Amino acid sequence: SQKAEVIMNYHVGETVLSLQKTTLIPGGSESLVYTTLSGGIGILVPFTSHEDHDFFQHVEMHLRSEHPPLCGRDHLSFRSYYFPVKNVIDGDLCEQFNSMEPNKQKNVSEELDRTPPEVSKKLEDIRTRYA
Amino acid sequence: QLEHLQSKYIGTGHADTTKWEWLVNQHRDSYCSYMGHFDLLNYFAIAENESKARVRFNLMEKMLQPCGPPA
Amino acid sequence: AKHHPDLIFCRKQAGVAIGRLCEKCDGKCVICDSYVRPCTLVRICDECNYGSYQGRCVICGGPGVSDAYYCKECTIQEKDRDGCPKIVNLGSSKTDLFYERKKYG
Amino acid sequence: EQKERKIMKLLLKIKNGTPPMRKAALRQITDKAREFGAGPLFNQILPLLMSPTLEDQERHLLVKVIDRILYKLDDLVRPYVHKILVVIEPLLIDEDYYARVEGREIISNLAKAAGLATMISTMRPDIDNMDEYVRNTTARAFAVVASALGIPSLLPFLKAVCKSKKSWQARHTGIKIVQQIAILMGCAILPHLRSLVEIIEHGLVDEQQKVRTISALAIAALAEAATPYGIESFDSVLKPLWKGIRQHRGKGLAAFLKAIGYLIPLMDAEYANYYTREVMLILIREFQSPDEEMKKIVLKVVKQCCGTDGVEANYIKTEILPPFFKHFWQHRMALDRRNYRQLVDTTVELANKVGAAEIISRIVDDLKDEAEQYRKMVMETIEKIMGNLGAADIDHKLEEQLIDGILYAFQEQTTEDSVMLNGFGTVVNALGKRVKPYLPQICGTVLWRLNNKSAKVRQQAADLISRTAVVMKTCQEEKLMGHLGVVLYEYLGEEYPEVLGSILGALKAIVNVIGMHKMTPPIKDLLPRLTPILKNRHEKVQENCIDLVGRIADRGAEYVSAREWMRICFELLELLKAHKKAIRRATVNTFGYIAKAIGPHDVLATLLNNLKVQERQNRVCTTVAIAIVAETCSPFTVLPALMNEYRVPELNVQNGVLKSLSFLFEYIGEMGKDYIYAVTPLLEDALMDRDLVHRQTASAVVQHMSLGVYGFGCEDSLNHLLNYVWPNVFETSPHVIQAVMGALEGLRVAIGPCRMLQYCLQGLFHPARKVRDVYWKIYNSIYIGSQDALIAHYPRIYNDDKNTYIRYELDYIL
Amino acid sequence: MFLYNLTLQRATGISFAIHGNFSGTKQQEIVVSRGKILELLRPDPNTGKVHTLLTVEVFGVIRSLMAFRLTGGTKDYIVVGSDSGRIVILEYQPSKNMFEKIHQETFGKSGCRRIVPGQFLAVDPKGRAVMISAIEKQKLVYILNRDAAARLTISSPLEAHKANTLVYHVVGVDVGFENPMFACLEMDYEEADNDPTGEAAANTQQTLTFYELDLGLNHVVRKYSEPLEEHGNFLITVPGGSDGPSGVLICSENYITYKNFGDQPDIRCPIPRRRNDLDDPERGMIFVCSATHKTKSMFFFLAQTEQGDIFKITLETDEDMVTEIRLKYFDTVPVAAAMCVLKTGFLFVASEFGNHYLYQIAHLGDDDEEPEFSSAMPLTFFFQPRPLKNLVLVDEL
RNA sequence: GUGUAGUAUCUGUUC
RNA sequence: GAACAGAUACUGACACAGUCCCUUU
Ligand SMILES: [Zn+2]
Ligand SMILES: [Zn+2]
Ligand SMILES: [Zn+2]
Repeated sequence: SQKAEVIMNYHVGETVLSLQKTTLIPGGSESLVYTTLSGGIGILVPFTSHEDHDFFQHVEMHLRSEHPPLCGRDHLSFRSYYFPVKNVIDGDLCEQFNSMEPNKQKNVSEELDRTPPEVSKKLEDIRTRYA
Repeated sequence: QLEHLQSKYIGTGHADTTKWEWLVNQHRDSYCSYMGHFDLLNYFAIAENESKARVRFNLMEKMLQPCGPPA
Repeated sequence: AKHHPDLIFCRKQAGVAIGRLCEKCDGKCVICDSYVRPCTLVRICDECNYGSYQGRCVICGGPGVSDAYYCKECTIQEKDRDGCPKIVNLGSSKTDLFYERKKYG
Repeated sequence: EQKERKIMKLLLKIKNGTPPMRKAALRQITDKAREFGAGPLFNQILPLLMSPTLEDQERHLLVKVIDRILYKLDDLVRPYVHKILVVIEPLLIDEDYYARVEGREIISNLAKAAGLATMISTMRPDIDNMDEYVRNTTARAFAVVASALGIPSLLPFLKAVCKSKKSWQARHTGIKIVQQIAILMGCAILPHLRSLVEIIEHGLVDEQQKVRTISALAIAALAEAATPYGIESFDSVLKPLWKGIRQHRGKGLAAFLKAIGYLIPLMDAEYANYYTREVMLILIREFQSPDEEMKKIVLKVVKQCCGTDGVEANYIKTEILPPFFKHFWQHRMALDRRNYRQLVDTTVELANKVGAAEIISRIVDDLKDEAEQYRKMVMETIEKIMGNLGAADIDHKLEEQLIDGILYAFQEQTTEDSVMLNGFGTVVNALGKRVKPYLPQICGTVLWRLNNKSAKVRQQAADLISRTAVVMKTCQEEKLMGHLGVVLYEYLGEEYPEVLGSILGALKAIVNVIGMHKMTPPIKDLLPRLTPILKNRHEKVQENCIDLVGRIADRGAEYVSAREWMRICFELLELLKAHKKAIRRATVNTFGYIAKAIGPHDVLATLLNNLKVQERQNRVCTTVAIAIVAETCSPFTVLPALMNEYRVPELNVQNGVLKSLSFLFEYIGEMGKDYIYAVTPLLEDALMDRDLVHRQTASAVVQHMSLGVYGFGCEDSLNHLLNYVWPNVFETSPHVIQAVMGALEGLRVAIGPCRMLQYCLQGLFHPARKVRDVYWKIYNSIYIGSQDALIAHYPRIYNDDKNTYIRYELDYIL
Repeated sequence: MFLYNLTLQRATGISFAIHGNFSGTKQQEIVVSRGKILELLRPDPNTGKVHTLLTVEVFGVIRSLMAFRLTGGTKDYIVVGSDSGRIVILEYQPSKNMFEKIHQETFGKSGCRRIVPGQFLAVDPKGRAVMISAIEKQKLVYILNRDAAARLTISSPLEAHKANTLVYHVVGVDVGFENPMFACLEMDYEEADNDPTGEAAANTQQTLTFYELDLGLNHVVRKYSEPLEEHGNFLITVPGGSDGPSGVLICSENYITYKNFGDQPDIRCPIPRRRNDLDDPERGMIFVCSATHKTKSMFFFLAQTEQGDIFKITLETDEDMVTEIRLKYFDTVPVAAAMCVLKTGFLFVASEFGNHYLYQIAHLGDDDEEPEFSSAMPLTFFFQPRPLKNLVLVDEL
């Protein structure tokens, strides 16, 4: 018959029992806020420009192999627990940039041809816009 | 001849594996997965008004002979 | 490794020893025999590293001059989470070659 | 009768004729071993095997076929175990590694097939034999059979035999069996130490000297087997050994010293220090022993005592250095080989322990001896010490003395050994920048030895240059580098192959260290002289020249015209025939660099015209070269030039292009997601049931691409390929089956196990047999890995009235 | 069509809580493990307002968390067993304010698997070895010997794999400087599948076996076998050697049993019940958690039931034998899955759901007016609950 | 140029 | 389609001069 198709897949690791797409702050944009039985609340934000998307993708790809998790868990395999991740970028790994060592921050900034203040401002722009 | 990988594991099937052992192994693995996860157990704890310890005890003494008696 | 169906690995719990590779086995993956992207290190069980077996190649048993690594494909496939890759079989090809050399000199 | 005649014609076919008929006979006997029998077969094999007219090839074939037919007869080789072993034991008793080890697993398999009672009933009568040779080989056989099927089933017998009082022969046999088990198992008998400790304890007080000597050597063997720990079990063995130390004198004294030296490093520091202090007197008294074996034993004991961190460094330095240096520096014992091997090892260990400055100062003074054996021995000791510890404790005077001694030793050299080269290189590398003032002198000596005497040590001089290039670079000099380079330039016309390879390696090291632009001889002039060298037929010169050419192409692709590029390309086209793997890998790499340097049109066409050689060895090399060319160049600029090649009806070209696509996808990695659209029609064509090679290559391509594009959510394109990959599982060829299994395993991580679970669920319970086996194998393969992500994808099966097959816990609603 | 993941709030659910001097000082700190977030927090006696110190995401599922210290050191090392196939040992640096990896050993595949270790973590009280066990057929033992460089090292894992067995709970047993001993609720099921008459679950009890760790020969073998008559759930550690006798407790349905190796017979004690319960009389009663306040003067064991009643178990024992087990009524708290008593009277209760409270012990409850209970009284026990008197609420989360 | 496994394709005789 | 016997091709980045890793009453 007319079978449907899947365009997104993600694994938060916690049971979700509520979904709603509204606007949190006045004068904002339509975001996909969700809550979990554990107690955490998260949102999903769509990208605006392709330059930001590729910059974030490169940052995440570098940080996946440069900043391994504390417990030695494969982050890509953990996110692709049941199904492969499709068109989703994890924001926690990007936000972990601030608490990194200065030497590794300098190295990754030189690799990306950017300055750490610029990277921090770019990361915080999304949070300021969508919160 | 290169089959030693499938001989040193628990729950691996073979040519003459019937339905009962496969289903009981599936049930055991499902119960182990239930025990391992935290929110998947919290869902059960919220669903029925018991505590975590009672659910864990029920799962522990439900792993012995699930899916009924053998045949 | 894969080209010889008569070779069987030790397949035992890994310890703290580090495998070693010789000159002609410098940049070869231990399991899949690749030459791209060495990522992790190879661990061998204790009994495979004792006495005369200290510092020997995992494949051919030669002198140890290089370390043993795993490629990215093996890490993604999670084939490195197994027993030690040491080959306990002596190898029929090597013995036949040695005997042929002995007969013709 | 007919079976005996069949065995005879089979063995004539095996022993005589071409290898193919031998392999055919082996296949026939393996497939038909279920009805040959054992009686007549062994009664015909053993008399010929035991004959003294047996060669290595016939023996190898016989033992190989025996091993192949061991598993074919699980429990039909029991009556003639004695007749088997009486012939097998002489094979292992020979001092050949391969023969002894092969007989070892032969006996292991025979014992595994047999049982404890069978081997007992077989091997009781020969326990109390009188000949020592048969006793030793029988003890070795007992060790192998005890290793087989576990030691605990054999320990009570060893206890019973060693706890007898009939004769000393049985006790010696049992203790020798224990000795062989300890020396062969290694650390695998740690949890069963007492089973031998209580056996061997009683034999240390007997009046006979042989039994107590063998018991002491057994104690040493157990101590070296359980090197890390085992003091608690051995604590009650010290007193008999000490009484023997202060009672015996001779071979038994040597055995007791060996045992105590092996036992010392198994305990704490204070006890080891006290025991070493106690044994100092015996060590001093036996330092002057005449026997060379006693010298080896005492050297081993000294090394073992010094290998423990329980004795103070100052006391050892002030106690052992004078007498050891006075007694253990001679020539009569240096004549025998193993003596000075052990002496060199002991001196190296002592230098590592107490320090390098004092021992080096005491030893370098001996470099003036006329004997060449003494000179090479002392140089080996010095180089080993330098490599082990370093060069952080040498003052000015010792530096000057060492340099003068090294120069004097290098002045006169006759033996053809590279150990001098290794020692000089290691010493100079350890020195670092401290060797600057002596560079002109040593280089002048090197050139003086280089330019005379038939150019025999020119290889040694080239090795010296290659080793010292890095230190000369760190010494900040360029003029002498230029002189060396130009000298190698005019001396490049040597006819000798080994000398040519050595000088080429020296030039390679020079161009590696010195700048290619600042090199005094022009590159534009070196290449015309370098090109004809590639046609030589010696391995060393070919590898050296190819590596140098690759380096100069990677780093010097700016002053070279296209004519000699094409010339070297055409040369490599036929040079790719080289048998060595390293040479072929370097050739593929330099093809990659040259295709990066020049436009990928002429070289790509030249590679594509080399696919008709009807030789399998070089086609894969050309495929790898094409793949690396495409990888180093733009990936989308080679695909149009390769897609159009597939319409050639020849199968070899299609296989080559498929392999090139597979290798290119493997090398590209995560950037291959864009180039999946173009390869879909080729994969669609390939997956059709035309030939097995095409299907295998297509499966490899799919596996490599799926592994590469993993993690990017390209399931839409990969899902279509599974519909055609799946029907390739019903085949009897191991290669295609392995390829399909690998493709499925690679696709599992990239598409998710749900699709394969759905595919396997239909045929899992088919009424037939082979389909059930293959489906169960696939299910096991997918079940072993990523087993956690399967509970959600499991289907729901309705239950009967008796059993329950419904998981109601997942039906909870909130 | 590409989205971005963001977080606004952090998970507050508490699953594990371990107390110790993680900073090396004399101020106790609490390590709390969320579902996938590791958090460190400490209290303040002067104010009582608990402030978070460290919070790092582990990007994984944590199944166990224990702490230990070396024999001579003053720093507590955190050992975390997650869903991965590796064991990681953590350390805390106050200056860097970040967890530093120390050792890492792999022993199997990743994820929550039946035979993959990572569920139960057993640590010797003195801190000489660590044991990690799986649900089925797999057990591992590690020896954490220290080197001369004032650091710690890990050796190769040992083999203790029993064929076709189930494990309920594993806890260490104090021995007092000899070979360490481990106790677990061993259970067999081979005969269960071999009986087609439907008589497998019945008359099939569990056992309790002790595993020895010989440092000399370096192997682990089964030593004891003590079948029980009830079905226990988890064990309680008891200090041994100098302070008190070494032993374990057997929490069960309406019963608690003290067990020891040697000449110590089994002793049972009924569980006290509230006056006129509003529940089904046939319903059983079990324990959820406990505590150990190992004061240098004396040690007492806390407990909690399904209804949320805190008891106080005091071990009245002789030098070598034990006379009777004395129980007491302490207070009533909301149901919790993990609690830990702290020094200076601080008590932390991590409720299963809702808010978490931090009580302060004002009254020690030394021989309260309400009568106590003991195993020396023949034949059920009743007690009347009272409002909170021994504990006063000072801060809530 | 040689050897080490596997597979496929064409033939003498016989069901 | 079961066999006793022959010939021709294809596949596995398969291998090719190792001198020694040696060992008691
Ligand atoms: Zn091994
Ligand atoms: Zn090698
Ligand atoms: Zn690999």
